[PDB]
Amino acid sequence: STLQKKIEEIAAKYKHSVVKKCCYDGARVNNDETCEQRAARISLGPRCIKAFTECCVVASQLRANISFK
Repeated sequence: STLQKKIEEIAAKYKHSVVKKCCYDGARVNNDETCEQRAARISLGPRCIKAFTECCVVASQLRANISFK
């Protein structure tokens, strides 16, 4: 367990943490604007932008395809 391995572990935790935040931010309902419009106002990294956009797009499809067995 080198120092390299411990830092790579922390770095991966940071990225996963960022993605998780950006995703659920995009997953929030926003009826006024499209996902592309909302993500255009994000000045953060491309990692955050992709997480935001994908979750925003997917969240919208899930909300429109919700049913009851």
